[PDB]
Amino acid sequence: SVKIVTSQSEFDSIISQNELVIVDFFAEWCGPCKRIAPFYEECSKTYTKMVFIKVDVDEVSEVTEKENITSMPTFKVYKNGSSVDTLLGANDSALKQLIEKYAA
Repeated sequence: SVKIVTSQSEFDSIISQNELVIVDFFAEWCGPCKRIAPFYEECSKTYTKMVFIKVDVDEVSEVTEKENITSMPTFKVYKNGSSVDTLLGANDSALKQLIEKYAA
């Protein structure tokens, strides 16, 4: 169950309250963006050791500035409340290997 956080601090909070956190910075008008969620959901079930959340750029622009979100869709894994890995474009297979690396 991917988590949807609409607050700026809530987003940052998730990042710091866990050892490993994977969050997909994505935006509401693309087919892939929504399309990557279904696979993301599967990944959240086996990878339940890693915390999965979703944060849009429109509702929380401040979030974009926090990680300087430049290329979307962007999938970044956070370790110890910080950056660790970056994935360009939302692919089920690309994330499979990315999420698998820390989450397996």
